[PDB]
Amino acid sequence: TATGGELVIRTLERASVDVAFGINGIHIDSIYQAALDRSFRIVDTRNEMNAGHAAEGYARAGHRLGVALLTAGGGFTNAVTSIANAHLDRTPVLYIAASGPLGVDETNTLQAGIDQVAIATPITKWAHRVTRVELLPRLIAQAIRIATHGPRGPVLLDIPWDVLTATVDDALADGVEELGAHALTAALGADAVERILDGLAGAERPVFIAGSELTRGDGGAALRRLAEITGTPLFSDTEALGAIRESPLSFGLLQGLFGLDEAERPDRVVLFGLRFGLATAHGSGILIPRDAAVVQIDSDARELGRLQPIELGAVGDPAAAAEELARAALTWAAGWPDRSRWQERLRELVDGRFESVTAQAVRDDRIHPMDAVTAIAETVPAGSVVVADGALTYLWLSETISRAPVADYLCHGYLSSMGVGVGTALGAQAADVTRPVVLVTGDGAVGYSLGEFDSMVRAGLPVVVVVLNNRAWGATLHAQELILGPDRVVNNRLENGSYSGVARALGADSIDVSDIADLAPTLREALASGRPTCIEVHVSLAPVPPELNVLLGGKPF
Amino acid sequence: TATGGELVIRTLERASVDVAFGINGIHIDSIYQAALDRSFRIVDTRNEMNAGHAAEGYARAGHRLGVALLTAGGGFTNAVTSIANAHLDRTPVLYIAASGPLGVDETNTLQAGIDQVAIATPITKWAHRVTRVELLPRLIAQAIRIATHGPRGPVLLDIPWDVLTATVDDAGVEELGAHALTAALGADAVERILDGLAGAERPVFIAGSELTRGDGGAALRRLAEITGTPLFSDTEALGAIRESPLSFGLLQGLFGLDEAERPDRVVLFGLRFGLATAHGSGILIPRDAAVVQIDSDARELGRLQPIELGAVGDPAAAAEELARAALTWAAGWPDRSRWQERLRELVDGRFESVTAQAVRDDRIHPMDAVTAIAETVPAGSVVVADGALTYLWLSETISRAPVADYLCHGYLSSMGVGVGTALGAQAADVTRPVVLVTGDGAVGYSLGEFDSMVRAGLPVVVVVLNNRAWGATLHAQELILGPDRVVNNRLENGSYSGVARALGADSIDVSDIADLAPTLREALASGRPTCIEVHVSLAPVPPELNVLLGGKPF
Amino acid sequence: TATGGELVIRTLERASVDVAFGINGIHIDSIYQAALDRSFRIVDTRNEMNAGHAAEGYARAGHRLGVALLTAGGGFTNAVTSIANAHLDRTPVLYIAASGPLGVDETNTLQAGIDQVAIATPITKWAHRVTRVELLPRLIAQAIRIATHGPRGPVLLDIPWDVLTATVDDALADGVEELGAHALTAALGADAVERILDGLAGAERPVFIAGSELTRGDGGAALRRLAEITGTPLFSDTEALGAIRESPLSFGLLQGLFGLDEAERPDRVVLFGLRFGLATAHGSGILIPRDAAVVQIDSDARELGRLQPIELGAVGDPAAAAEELARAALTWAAGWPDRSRWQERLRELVDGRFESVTAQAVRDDRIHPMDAVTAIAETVPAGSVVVADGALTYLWLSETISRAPVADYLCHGYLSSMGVGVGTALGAQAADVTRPVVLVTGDGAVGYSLGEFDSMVRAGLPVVVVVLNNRAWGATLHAQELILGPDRVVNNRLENGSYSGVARALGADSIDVSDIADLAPTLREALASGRPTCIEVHVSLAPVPPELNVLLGGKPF
Ligand SMILES: Cc1ncc(C[n+]2csc(CCOP(=O)(O)OP(=O)(O)O)c2C)c(N)n1
Ligand SMILES: Cc1ncc(C[n+]2csc(CCOP(=O)(O)OP(=O)(O)O)c2C)c(N)n1
Ligand SMILES: Cc1ncc(C[n+]2csc(CCOP(=O)(O)OP(=O)(O)O)c2C)c(N)n1
Ligand SMILES: [Mg+2]
Ligand SMILES: [Mg+2]
Ligand SMILES: [Mg+2]
Repeated sequence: TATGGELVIRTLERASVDVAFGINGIHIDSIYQAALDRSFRIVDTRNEMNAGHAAEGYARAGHRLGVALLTAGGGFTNAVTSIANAHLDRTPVLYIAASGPLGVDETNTLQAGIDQVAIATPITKWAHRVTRVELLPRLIAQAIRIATHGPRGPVLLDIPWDVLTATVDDALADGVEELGAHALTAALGADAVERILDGLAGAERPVFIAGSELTRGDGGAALRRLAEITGTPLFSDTEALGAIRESPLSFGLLQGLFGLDEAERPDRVVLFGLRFGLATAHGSGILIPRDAAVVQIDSDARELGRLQPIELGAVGDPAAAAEELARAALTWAAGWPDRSRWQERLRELVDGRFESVTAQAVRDDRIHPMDAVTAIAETVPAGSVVVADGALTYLWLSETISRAPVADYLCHGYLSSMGVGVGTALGAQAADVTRPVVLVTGDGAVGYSLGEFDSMVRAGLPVVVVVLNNRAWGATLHAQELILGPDRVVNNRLENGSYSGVARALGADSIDVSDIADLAPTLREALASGRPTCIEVHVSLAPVPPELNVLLGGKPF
Repeated sequence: TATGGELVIRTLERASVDVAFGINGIHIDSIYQAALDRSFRIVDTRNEMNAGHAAEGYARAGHRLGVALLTAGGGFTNAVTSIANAHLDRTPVLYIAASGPLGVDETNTLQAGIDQVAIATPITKWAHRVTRVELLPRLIAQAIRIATHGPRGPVLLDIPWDVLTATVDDAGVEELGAHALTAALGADAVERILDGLAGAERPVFIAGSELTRGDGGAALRRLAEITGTPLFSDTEALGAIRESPLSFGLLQGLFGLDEAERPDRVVLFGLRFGLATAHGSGILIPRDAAVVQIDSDARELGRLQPIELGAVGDPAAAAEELARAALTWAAGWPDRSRWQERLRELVDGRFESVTAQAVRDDRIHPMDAVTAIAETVPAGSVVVADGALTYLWLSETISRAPVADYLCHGYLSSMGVGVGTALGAQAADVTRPVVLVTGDGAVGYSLGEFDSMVRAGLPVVVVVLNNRAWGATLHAQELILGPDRVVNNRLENGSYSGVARALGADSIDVSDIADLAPTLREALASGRPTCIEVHVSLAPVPPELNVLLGGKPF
Repeated sequence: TATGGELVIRTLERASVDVAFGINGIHIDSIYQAALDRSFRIVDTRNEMNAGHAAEGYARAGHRLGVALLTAGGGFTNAVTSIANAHLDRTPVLYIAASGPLGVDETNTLQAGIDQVAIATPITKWAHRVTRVELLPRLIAQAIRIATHGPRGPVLLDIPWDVLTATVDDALADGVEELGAHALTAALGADAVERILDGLAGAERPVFIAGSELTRGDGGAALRRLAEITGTPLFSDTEALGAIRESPLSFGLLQGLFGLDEAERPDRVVLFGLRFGLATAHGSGILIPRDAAVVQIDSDARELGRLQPIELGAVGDPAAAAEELARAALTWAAGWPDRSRWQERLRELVDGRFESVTAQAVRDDRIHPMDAVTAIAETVPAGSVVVADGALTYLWLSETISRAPVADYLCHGYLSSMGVGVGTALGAQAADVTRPVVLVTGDGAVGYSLGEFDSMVRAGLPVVVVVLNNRAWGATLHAQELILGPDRVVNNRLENGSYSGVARALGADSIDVSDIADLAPTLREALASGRPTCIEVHVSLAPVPPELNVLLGGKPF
């Protein structure tokens, strides 16, 4: 005999997921009971929203599938933001949601009567209800197959309460369904590889830019090797920063491409799983020039040439493309030109921007955000996972995070939902309890999930939560003040409360840092503690980060 | 010329809503700028989830329309729980959600690419996106008309960013819900219902949420007093019936009558067969009884039990028509005092028996805490209930409290809705007292709203009964599966009083039942947001927890 | 200045679509007005249902994108069956549907108040509403990109009337958006190709089976070559029959694999864009053995191992795989084993089945269906397009269609929606007016769209509609009689009406065939006429096609 919950855990075991995140409820308890016997670990949270965000962070940091367990009704609805965030971010998460019993369907009963699949459908690759317990292993396998393959994304499986508690015979409990984990991925053809490498060799000022989809299929090694073989500068968005960071050819976030002169602009750009959008300054061309020869490799043809003309488009796996290109570039008969002058100009461009912003900083009595984020970047150990939340907070960190020796940098996606950081950091920590996890967040955002400090305490997850407190919803205040004037700032000031105070009351290490000098030592000690820590950093609200201009009007200086 | 933000505030003003709840964002700012110029009040929160819940409580306590302002993307999605809660609870809330700019539609831009209307459609009476700025007054009025008329429910209007910032010429007035006539009982129907009532041996009235919407209870109390019929209700309807001497409190009190004493006629005023009625089991409303059901949705008539007569009309208007005719009823009304005395003996006997059977340990008994709270709340105050075991225990004492409105869990039963609900309920009337009775697990959802209350001057008294666990879920595991099977339900960490203090609120801990009532009294007199952490015992099983699990409450 | 209708016609021109199908209305009329000026051809039909099916058939026979134009309200809703059909069949059709004006939204006006995007969403790859006329070129290009790349499928674009009638600058018309026509497709990697060929050479009894996604790409030449190099028997489902037919290694429909002995069953199977489903007898193994080594190439990982365990899975374009595999197979160092004995046994099985089923025919007064479809198969010209409708009709045609020299055989997909044939052939005919198009349909199915005889006459589309008239809803009648008994036959008999009479009244050539000897001569003359023709063949109801037993559960024999 096997219950439906047993069937769920067994399939999750076969998929090699060690942790799931949820809040217990009677509808979903059969999964928890199975996890107790099979000694599968479920980390409970204080909001189901952060249970989903934890699965996201677990997936993003672990380079694995993430699983969230949601009970019926409000258990599901509280997770919708995480589903939406994973949807836009191309993140592989499986959401398991209990539902009302089918046998008493339409009885106005507890936590029932909500079409959870319909709510989830617009923001999932697949949302389906499992109506029979025997279907459970096969349908979860299909869900995982969909979620884990490009473009990655969330899947919702709704399992009614009486389907979860129903039983099947041990024979069906043991048959093996296809998880696609060893399925061969869309690679670049021989003819395509020669065309791409040919144009690259012919370029005067070529650049590679990587995106999330390159990371989700361990394309980092291949892309770095290809960049190093060809000597092409490597850029990326936040989701791929860890994939490119190790390469000497790495130049960090692609926002650094701004500022080149008219002749200096890149003539050829090869995109590895990056979409035209917020990260590229849309099709404006300030980062990726419209007159440049753009080579786009993405798993969804809807992205090819979306906002900008592209010279060549490939509908394939960006990770496999890098490997195929790296292999052929090694034995490339013509050899590769010396791009040292091009590389040096970009290094002067990127390093100049860091230097100029630091020089231009105007200091008041409170800590300058540029000084704070420089402190954090210079202190985080090699191989660290850094999570970024808050708006002005993450915009400032974007100037220094490229210098940090990070395994993964988890920042805001297209949804740009403030508050996702704490839950995300929690799940990233559950990926490796040994590895350091630092969350840099704003004072407004951290308020979304204050109770999650208790979850980290009870689960033993030593995230260091660095709160840059400007005493406001910062960027929203800036938008009002800069665009409409200082008379128009309204409903954005947060001049109350101690976040270190809240975290301490919830059992975590808590410290305040009003002095820039005390930041780096305090962070160093926080990492050594092996304890959940909140560092409240009192910073100035006034400084406008360079990237803040881009989003309102570009032209950042 | 007026911006779309101005048009929203203009219609909200004509709709007679003075407070809105949201978190500001760049997409929705046109509304905030209009509110600043118009001196319209927007209360900011720490989570858009509680911005939505504030609108529900503002609506539920205020007997008015509630309005939530949600910015694009995560702003909207964070409120989905509130929409779903209002959906099942039949609560009139207008959710206004910004969206991406239409001019840069499908550009992978900020907070965009989400079909907010499709996401909201299954849990709203109406979900629609406004594509042109000129349509705003007419479409908002349509939304309000839908939201405010029976059965009440949430409506979502999605307004793209470039629609909000667009302008129109100043040149009319659109029809909102108010002054519409509602479905009353016909003259023939009134006589048939009243005729059967006079003939009844043991008649009972039960009121539901839809009676409260529309000020039904004044009429319902009179009719119960005129006919001498015992008056019952669910939690949303408790305040409507509470004042009547014919009131017997929450309808769970009907359990326990013997087979002959069992009620013979039941008239439902806007209450649905469901969790509140123990579905069609008959333990509260007997299946053998002649049931007369008055609801606005024919899908509700006889859903789980046979009904003798069903009317699709407005329950508030039904009470008025019936009360008028009962006053001049030629035959007169029989003396039900023996039946009422039996019911009073039943209800009060239960309160006393539960108090007697209490097993006390070193920590505060949950029955003692809610008895203290009920006897301490001022008259006409709003009491909000969250947590599972917490609200289930409160169900035994809340009827005796002199409460204006009792805001408890609906069918969604989503733990965490309490704080936002209480915050918005307080914004309805800042002077009148609001007490939230919540569990330790539930209050963790919205801990940061203590900061919102401080900045907004909303003096909610948050009473946290702390059992150091997600209580009812632990009980379900322990009672059904055994004590070895309890897993993922224990919360033996943290000080919620400590958390509130760090956010600027009044904070106190209560370890002895003797100090509870005095402490609550100061908190109410303080005029400050207050958190009272009451350390209570986890073990005692509230009687209603068995009904949720399996019939038989004792 | 350009109207929105001009923009839509201009993009369709760039996508190289010469024909679109619709029914005129005031809402969508600007597209018709722009097409009149630009000499873009719109074929009107008698039902929007067949306007959609015409776009499907045009796309399937034409190996191109199909476009259907629907006016607001009922115009859109009448096409829903066609959208669902393309959805399950993986057919690339772009549906452009007008809607009510945004300026009079929610005014209870004509043909308005219907959420056409919401209705289409469950049955489309993308369903979207165009709110501003400026977005028109970019959104259509995105729509086309989604529709044309694997897995192909339908896309719905909703354009409000007042957006269509709105105007934009000429410069906006000049800019070119990406139609993905030269985007490169997911190919097999060098490592991947080596693994597959290695297993193929080692196989004792390998088979290739092709599916719809091989034909949407140009994989037939590469697949036939690969089959010829390696000597591997080639099979397919109906949508790929035309892709394999030319090869001497082709053995026709994959249903012909049934009946081999346990030792004889294939040990290795390579699937090229075919899904486990109705075409494969699900995961039953009667066609594709469950213990066989299966290599599956599909565009969606949700299909990999859906109903059967697979040895190897590739998420790529099946057409590109055939090309990569064919190139390496040619120069395969080991060479290829002599599969002569395996080929002879398969030919013995396939040809033996044809002779046996014909031999087993018991004839009554009316024409036997096996003789009728044998005549049709033996008479249709080379390079002909055959469309199949009706139930028992298409099941019988399955026994002979493999022998017909057809360029494309358009038969029922998973939807199995009776009535699609007439519209499909109409659009299939519009692809190439010179090429012959023969539709073999049942009496019930042809009743769905009798008025399209008027469309074929007026448009000059000379479809030959052969109606196999059993005077009943055949397969449903058989299901009642076979499972429940002859007394339980109810609501399935159609003993009335002359379909030849109807076609004649609508201006088509009409002939009745009561004697099998006249069938082939009549078809030859009808094909030579160059006029729309209806041939009503009075056929026997009694004979049960072998495949009907499989559709019901049991074996073919
Ligand atoms: C869920 C959600 N609500 C509202 C917004 C709008 N918004 C963008 S930035 C910002 C301010 C964030 O303040 P804080 O977390 O203190 O960070 P800071 O900008 O001050 O560094 C807000 C409210 C959003 N992005 N997401
Ligand atoms: C949103 C949501 N998540 C989870 C549940 C499942 N659930 C029912 S009761 C309960 C425990 C509530 O704990 P607390 O608020 O401390 O109240 P107590 O039962 O301890 O009195 C939980 C998690 C739910 N009903 N709603
Ligand atoms: C749209 C649709 N409606 C109904 C059916 C059910 N159905 C399956 S076969 C069949 C009979 C078809 O009769 P006819 O077209 O005369 O072909 P025959 O089986 O007689 O050869 C019917 C009604 C269907 N498959 N599709
Ligand atoms: Mg801040
Ligand atoms: Mg509790
Ligand atoms: Mg027939």
